[PDB]
Amino acid sequence: FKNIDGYFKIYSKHTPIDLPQGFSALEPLVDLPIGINITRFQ
Amino acid sequence: CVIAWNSNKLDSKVSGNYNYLYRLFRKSNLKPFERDISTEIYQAGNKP
Amino acid sequence: IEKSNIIRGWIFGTTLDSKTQSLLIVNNATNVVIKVCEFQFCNDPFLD
Repeated sequence: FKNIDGYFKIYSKHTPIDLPQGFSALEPLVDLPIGINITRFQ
Repeated sequence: CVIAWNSNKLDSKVSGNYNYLYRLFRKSNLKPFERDISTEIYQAGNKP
Repeated sequence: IEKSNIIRGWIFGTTLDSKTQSLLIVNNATNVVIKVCEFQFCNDPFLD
Protein backbone atom coordinates (compact mmCIF):
# COMPACT_ATOMS: atom_id res chain seq x y z
CA PHE A 1 0.00 0.00 0.00
CA LYS A 2 1.35 3.40 -1.04
CA ASN A 3 -0.11 6.91 -1.04
CA ILE A 4 1.58 9.76 -2.94
CA ASP A 5 0.42 13.00 -4.59
CA GLY A 6 -3.20 12.39 -3.61
CA TYR A 7 -3.25 8.95 -5.26
CA PHE A 8 -3.61 5.61 -3.46
CA LYS A 9 -1.86 2.62 -5.06
CA ILE A 10 -2.28 -1.05 -4.16
CA TYR A 11 -0.10 -3.89 -5.46
CA SER A 12 -0.81 -7.53 -4.69
CA LYS A 13 0.23 -11.13 -5.27
CA HIS A 14 -0.87 -14.60 -4.16
CA THR A 15 1.05 -17.85 -3.87
CA PRO A 16 0.89 -21.27 -2.20
CA ILE A 17 3.35 -22.51 0.39
CA ASP A 18 8.39 -17.52 9.50
CA LEU A 19 8.39 -16.15 5.97
CA PRO A 20 9.90 -18.48 3.33
CA GLN A 21 13.16 -17.78 1.53
CA GLY A 22 12.43 -17.09 -2.12
CA PHE A 23 11.96 -14.44 -4.78
CA SER A 24 8.72 -13.16 -6.30
CA ALA A 25 7.27 -9.96 -7.74
CA LEU A 26 4.06 -7.96 -7.34
CA GLU A 27 1.78 -6.52 -10.02
CA PRO A 28 -0.18 -3.24 -9.86
CA LEU A 29 -3.89 -3.73 -9.24
CA VAL A 30 -5.54 -0.60 -7.72
CA ASP A 31 -5.10 3.14 -8.26
CA LEU A 32 -7.58 5.62 -6.77
CA PRO A 33 -7.81 9.44 -6.55
CA ILE A 34 -8.65 9.52 -2.84
CA GLY A 35 -6.57 12.57 -1.88
CA ILE A 36 -6.81 12.60 1.92
CA ASN A 37 -4.48 12.57 4.93
CA ILE A 38 -3.62 9.07 6.18
CA THR A 39 -1.58 8.37 9.32
CA ARG A 40 -2.87 5.21 11.07
CA PHE A 41 -4.51 1.99 9.92
CA GLN A 42 -6.27 -1.11 11.23
CA CYS B 1 -4.86 23.54 -18.25
CA VAL B 2 -6.51 26.30 -16.22
CA ILE B 3 -9.67 28.00 -17.53
CA ALA B 4 -11.24 31.05 -15.92
CA TRP B 5 -14.27 33.08 -16.97
CA ASN B 6 -16.83 35.56 -15.68
CA SER B 7 -20.12 34.63 -13.99
CA ASN B 8 -21.47 38.00 -12.88
CA LYS B 9 -25.01 37.44 -14.13
CA LEU B 10 -25.18 33.95 -12.61
CA ASP B 11 -23.79 34.48 -9.09
CA SER B 12 -24.87 38.03 -8.13
CA LYS B 13 -27.95 39.00 -6.11
CA VAL B 14 -29.01 42.47 -4.99
CA SER B 15 -29.60 41.33 -1.40
CA GLY B 16 -26.20 39.61 -1.48
CA ASN B 17 -25.24 35.93 -1.61
CA TYR B 18 -23.48 34.10 1.23
CA ASN B 19 -23.53 30.53 -0.12
CA TYR B 20 -19.82 30.61 -1.02
CA LEU B 21 -17.31 30.22 1.81
CA TYR B 22 -13.53 30.13 2.18
CA ARG B 23 -11.09 29.27 4.97
CA LEU B 24 -8.66 31.72 6.56
CA PHE B 25 -6.87 29.89 9.40
CA ARG B 26 -5.01 26.58 9.54
CA LYS B 27 -2.18 25.09 11.57
CA SER B 28 0.03 23.89 8.70
CA ASN B 29 0.30 24.42 4.96
CA LEU B 30 -1.63 22.20 2.60
CA LYS B 31 -0.29 19.20 0.71
CA PRO B 32 -0.84 19.24 -3.07
CA PHE B 33 -4.19 17.81 -4.18
CA GLU B 34 -5.59 17.65 -0.65
CA ARG B 35 -9.06 18.45 0.69
CA ASP B 36 -9.92 19.26 4.30
CA ILE B 37 -13.42 19.94 5.63
CA SER B 38 -12.80 20.32 9.35
CA THR B 39 -14.70 22.80 11.52
CA GLU B 40 -12.66 22.83 14.76
CA ILE B 41 -11.98 26.33 16.09
CA TYR B 42 -8.48 27.70 15.59
CA GLN B 43 -6.65 27.21 18.90
CA ALA B 44 -4.91 30.56 19.32
CA GLY B 45 -4.62 30.23 23.11
CA ASN B 46 -4.83 27.62 25.87
CA LYS B 47 -8.49 27.46 26.91
CA PRO B 48 -10.57 25.58 24.30
CA ILE C 1 -0.15 -16.73 6.01
CA GLU C 2 -3.76 -17.84 6.02
CA LYS C 3 -6.27 -20.61 5.41
CA SER C 4 -10.09 -20.43 5.31
CA ASN C 5 -9.96 -16.64 4.69
CA ILE C 6 -9.98 -15.19 8.20
CA ILE C 7 -8.44 -11.82 7.28
CA ARG C 8 -11.06 -9.68 5.52
CA GLY C 9 -10.20 -6.03 4.97
CA TRP C 10 -8.55 -2.81 6.05
CA ILE C 11 -9.28 0.67 7.38
CA PHE C 12 -7.26 3.80 6.65
CA GLY C 13 -7.57 7.31 8.01
CA THR C 14 -6.30 9.91 10.46
CA THR C 15 -8.29 9.36 13.68
CA LEU C 16 -10.91 6.76 12.60
CA ASP C 17 -13.95 8.63 13.89
CA SER C 18 -17.15 10.27 12.66
CA LYS C 19 -15.27 13.57 12.30
CA THR C 20 -12.71 13.07 9.50
CA GLN C 21 -12.33 11.02 6.34
CA SER C 22 -11.92 7.25 6.28
CA LEU C 23 -11.28 4.52 3.71
CA LEU C 24 -12.73 1.02 4.10
CA ILE C 25 -11.71 -1.96 1.98
CA VAL C 26 -13.97 -4.97 2.58
CA ASN C 27 -13.99 -8.36 0.86
CA ASN C 28 -17.27 -9.98 1.96
CA ALA C 29 -16.90 -13.08 -0.21
CA THR C 30 -18.68 -11.52 -3.20
CA ASN C 31 -16.80 -8.40 -4.36
CA VAL C 32 -13.97 -6.05 -3.40
CA VAL C 33 -15.79 -3.04 -1.97
CA ILE C 34 -13.71 0.12 -1.62
CA LYS C 35 -15.55 2.95 0.10
CA VAL C 36 -14.18 6.33 1.13
CA CYS C 37 -16.64 8.21 3.31
CA GLU C 38 -17.10 9.91 6.65
CA PHE C 39 -17.40 6.74 8.72
CA GLN C 40 -17.87 5.76 12.39
CA PHE C 41 -16.08 2.89 14.16
CA CYS C 42 -16.41 1.00 17.43
CA ASN C 43 -13.70 -0.32 19.75
CA ASP C 44 -14.22 -3.97 18.69
CA PRO C 45 -14.46 -4.05 14.87
CA PHE C 46 -15.46 -7.53 13.71
CA LEU C 47 -17.63 -9.22 11.09
CA ASP C 48 -19.85 -12.28 11.26
